[PDB]
Amino acid sequence: EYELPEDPRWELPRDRLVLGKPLGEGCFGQVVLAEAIGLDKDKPNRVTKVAVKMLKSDATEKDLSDLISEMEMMKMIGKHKNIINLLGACTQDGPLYVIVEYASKGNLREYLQARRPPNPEEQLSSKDLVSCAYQVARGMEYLASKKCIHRDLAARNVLVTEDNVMKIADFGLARDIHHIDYYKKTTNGRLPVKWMAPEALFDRIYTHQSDVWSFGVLLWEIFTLGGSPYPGVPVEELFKLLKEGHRMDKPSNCTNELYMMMRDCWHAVPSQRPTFKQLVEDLDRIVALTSNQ
Ligand SMILES: */C=C/C(=O)Nc1ccc(CCN2C(=O)N(c3cc(OC)cc(OC)c3)Cc3cnc(Nc4ccccc4NC(=O)C=C)nc32)cc1
Repeated sequence: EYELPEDPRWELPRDRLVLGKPLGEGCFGQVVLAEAIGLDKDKPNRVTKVAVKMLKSDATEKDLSDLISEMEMMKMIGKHKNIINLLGACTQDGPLYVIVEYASKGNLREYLQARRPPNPEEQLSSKDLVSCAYQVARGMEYLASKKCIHRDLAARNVLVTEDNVMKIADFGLARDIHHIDYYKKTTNGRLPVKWMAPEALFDRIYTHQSDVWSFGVLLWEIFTLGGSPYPGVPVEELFKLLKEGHRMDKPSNCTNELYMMMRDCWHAVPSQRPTFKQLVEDLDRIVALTSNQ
C-alpha cells in the first residue's frame, strides 16, 4: 500500500534524492545517507547531505504506521537546533522515505571515545565537555516543553554534526507496549536498563523527571569520555544496587559541581530532581566559567 496522503509543505520529489549507503557500521540499513537536491525552495541547485529512513524489505502493515507516526510526531514537536529535525518526506509514487538531518561524526558515545588521549582525531577541552552537556540539556528542555518524554535518553541517542552540534535522536517513538525486555543489550553490548529511573524501572512510571535521571547518567557518560555505566553488572544485581540507593562514582576529570549535578539528577524522589530548565541555566553558567585550557 503506497497510497498516502500528501502534505505539500514537506513533500520532496523522489528524483531529488540520491540515496547513499547505510549509516553507522551498517546494521540498521533501514536508515541511509543520501543527497537531497533543492531541499529548500530557494535555489534548487544546491545539494544537502541528509539521512533517509525507509521501510525494510519485510515491512509489516504496522511498521508502516510506526514510521508514519514518528514522522507526524516530529512535525508536531517542531524544530530545534539540538534535535534531529525533519527536513522532508517522499510519500507518493513509491515507498515511504522520511528525510531528517544528517550527523557525520556519529553518536556521542563514539564521538567521545574517539577523542580520548592515550593519527589522533581531537581532544576536548573541559569547556567542550560541559558544552556538550549544555547542548543536550537545551535539546531536552525543548522536547520537555513539547510534552515529549524520551524513551532512552543516552549518549548513543545523541548525534553529532560536522559543526559539533549535539542532536537528540529517537524522540519520536512510542512507549513499546509493556514488555520493555530488560535483558536486551544494545549493539555495543550495554544494558539500556542502566539509564532508567527507578520509578520507570520498578513502577513503569515515565515522566519528564525520569528523563532527568537519564540525563544524569548521560552526564556521567560525557565526563568519563564515553565510559560504560556499571561494568560487569547484570540486570538482577543492578536492581539490588538501586534498591540499596547506590550511585555511580565521580568520574576522574569531573569537578565536584558537576558530580553534584549528576547526584541531583539521581535524586530518589522524582519531584526533587532539577528540571531541564534548571539544568540548562546552571550548565550555561558553568560553561562560561569553565577553562578552555
Ligand atoms: C549495528 C548498527 C550500528 O552500529 N548502529 C547504528 C545506529 C544508528 C544508525 C543511524 C542513526 N541515524 C538515524 O537513525 N537518524 C534518524 C532518523 C530518523 O528517522 C525518522 C529519526 C531520528 O530521530 C528522530 C534520527 C538520522 C541520522 C543522521 N546521521 C547519522 N549518522 C551516524 C550515526 C551513528 C554512527 C555513524 C553515523 N554516520 C555515518 O555512518 C557516516 C559516515 N545517523 C542517523 C546506524 C547504525
